[PDB]
Amino acid sequence: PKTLTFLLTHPLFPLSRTRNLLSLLRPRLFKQAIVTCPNLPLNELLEELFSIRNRELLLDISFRILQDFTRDSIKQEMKKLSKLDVQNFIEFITSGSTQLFQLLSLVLDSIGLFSLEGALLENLTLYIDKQVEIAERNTELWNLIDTALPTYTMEYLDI
Amino acid sequence: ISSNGKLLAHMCKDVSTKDHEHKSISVVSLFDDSVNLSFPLGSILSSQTQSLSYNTRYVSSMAIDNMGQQLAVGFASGVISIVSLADLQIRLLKWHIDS
Amino acid sequence: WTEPEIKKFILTKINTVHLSKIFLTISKSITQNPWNEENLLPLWLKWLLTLKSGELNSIKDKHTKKNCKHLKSALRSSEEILPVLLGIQGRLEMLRRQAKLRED
Amino acid sequence: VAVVLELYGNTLESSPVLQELMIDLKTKVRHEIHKSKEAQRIEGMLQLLT
Amino acid sequence: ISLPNFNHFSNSVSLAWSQDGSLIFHGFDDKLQILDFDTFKKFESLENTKTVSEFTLDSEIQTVKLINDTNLIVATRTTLNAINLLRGQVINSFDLYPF
Amino acid sequence: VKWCLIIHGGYLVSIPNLMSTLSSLHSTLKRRSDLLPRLLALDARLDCTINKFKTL
RNA sequence: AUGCGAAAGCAGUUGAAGACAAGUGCUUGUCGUUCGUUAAAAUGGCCU
Repeated sequence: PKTLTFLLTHPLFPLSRTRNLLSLLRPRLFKQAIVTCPNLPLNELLEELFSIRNRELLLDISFRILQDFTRDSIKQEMKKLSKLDVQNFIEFITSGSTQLFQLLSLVLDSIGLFSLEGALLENLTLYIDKQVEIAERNTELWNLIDTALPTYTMEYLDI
Repeated sequence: ISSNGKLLAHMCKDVSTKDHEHKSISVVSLFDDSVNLSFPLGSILSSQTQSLSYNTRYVSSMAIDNMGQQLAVGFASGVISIVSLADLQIRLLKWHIDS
Repeated sequence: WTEPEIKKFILTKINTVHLSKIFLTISKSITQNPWNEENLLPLWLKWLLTLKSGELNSIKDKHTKKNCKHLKSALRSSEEILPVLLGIQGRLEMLRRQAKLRED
Repeated sequence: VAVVLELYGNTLESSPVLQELMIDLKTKVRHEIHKSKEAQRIEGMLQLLT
Repeated sequence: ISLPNFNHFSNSVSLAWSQDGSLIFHGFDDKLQILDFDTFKKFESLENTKTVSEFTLDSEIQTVKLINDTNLIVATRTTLNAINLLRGQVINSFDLYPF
Repeated sequence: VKWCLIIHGGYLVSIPNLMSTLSSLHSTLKRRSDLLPRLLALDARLDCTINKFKTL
C-alpha cells in the first residue's frame, strides 16, 4: 500500500511491526523494507541473509547489518545460528565486496577454532590468497594512477 | 598626511586619462599655500620595471617628511623608493619580500 | 600483446604513432571489471602509465578525466578492501596450523 | 624520497651510483612491506583469538 | 573503552552524563543509547518497564542534555523533544525546522 | 609468537581482559600494520622510476 | 576554488561588455572597471 510505503519512508516505526513483519514480508516492499526500517532484529535478518534467495540481498542485508550493529553482537548471533547453512554460505562465497568480506571475518569469529573441514579450508585459502594478490596489484596500480652535451654533432640546415 | 598635519600627498588617475604614464602623485600644503607639486608615476618609477608585473607597479603606502623634502612610496612587491622632491629623484630600499 | 616484453615493444610503437583510444577502452573495461583475474590488461595499463604519463596529462580535459576519476574511485575502494583481507588470511593460516597440530 | 624521485629522475638515469642506491632502497622497502604484512596477519590472529 | 566498528560515519554526535556518575546517554545519529558506566554496555532492565535502552528520534541529534536526573532535552535536526526518565515517554515537542 | 598463539590459545580465550594482558603486543602490531600503506605507495613510485630508467 | 558529504568521495564550474598597452584596420596581454553564475620576480628574510 502507498500508506505502508510512506510509513516505511517515515523514520519512527514503533516496536511490534519491527519485531515481526519480516515473516509477513517473506519483492518491491521487501526491498523497500530492507533499505529502510529503523529497527530490524538480528536473528530474523541473519536468517534472511542465510536464505539462498540471492537478489544481491547479500550486499543489501550485509550493508544494513554492518551499518546498524556491532561485531560482538553479530558474532554471538551467528554463534547461536546453524553450522550447515554457514558451510553452504561460505561455499557460495568461494564459488561466486567489503561487506561480504567483513561478513566472512565475522563468521570466522563466530565459528572459532572447532568446525573447520579440510578441503573447504584449502579452497578458502586458495581463493583468499589469489584475491589478496589481485588486490595488491590493484593497489599498486591505483598508486601509479595517483602518481645538453653537444661535443661534436654533424648536422645540416635548410637555407 | 604628514606627521605635523600640514601636508597631504595623494594620487590621481586623470593622468591615466591624459597619458600612458598613469598615476599622478600630488603633494599640497594645508594651512598655507607654500608647496604644491604634481608629477607622474611614470617619471617616479624605474624604466626596467615596465617588462615586469603589476605587483611591482602597484604602490601600496605613502609617507611624507614634515618638511616636504622626502616622499617614500612603498610598492606591493616590497621595495621602498624614497624620492627627493628637489631634483625629483629616487633611492631604493629593498628588504621586504611581501607588500 | 601476449608477452610483457613484446608488450613493451608494441607500446613503444603505439607511442610512436591510438594511445588515447586504447587507454579509454582499457579504462572502461577495468572500471567494469575491477577484479578481473587476467593480469595482462592491468600489465597494459601499468606499463602505459609508467611510460607515458605526461601526454596522458596533456592530451584532453573531460573525456579522459571523467573515466579517470571513476577508475580512481574503484581502485581506491580496492585499497580500502585490502587490510581485512590480509587479516582473514592470517586467521586462516592460524586455523591451518591448528589443524596440523591436531594431525601430528 | 617521494620528492627526491619527483625531482631527480633524469640525473638518476644519467649517473649509475644512484641507480644502485635505488636498487638497495627497492629491496629494503619490499622487505619492510613483508614485515608489515606479517604483522597485520598476527593482529588478525589476535582479533580471532579475542 | 567502548569501541564498536561502524561502517557508517556521522558527523553529529553528542553525549551526557548523570550526576551520580552511572548513566551515560550517548546520542549518535538517529539513536540515543543509555549505558552504565561500570560496564559501558546497554543498561538492560530486569523489570522491563518499557524504559528501553535505545531511543530513536525522527531527526539527527544536535544536542542531548539532562537538566536534572529526571528530564532529558534533545535538540534534533528539525525539532526539539523534552522527555522524562522516570517514565519513558516524551513530554513536550517544539518545531524548529523553519527556524 | 606465532607458535605460541597456535598452541596455547585455550587459556588465551579463557582469560577475560586479553587487551590488558597482551597490551604491548597489540600496540606493536598496531604501529606496524598502520605503517604499511605509505610503504606500498613509496614502493609503487620507486618501482615506476626504476623501470623507467631500466627500460632504456 | 561552489554545494552535499565522513577524515573518502559525489555532483558542477573557466560568460560577456568596456578600457588600455604592445606588435601588425587585425593578434595577444593587462584592469586601483562593470554586469551574470552555486565559482614568481624588481639580489630582496626576523635586533640587542
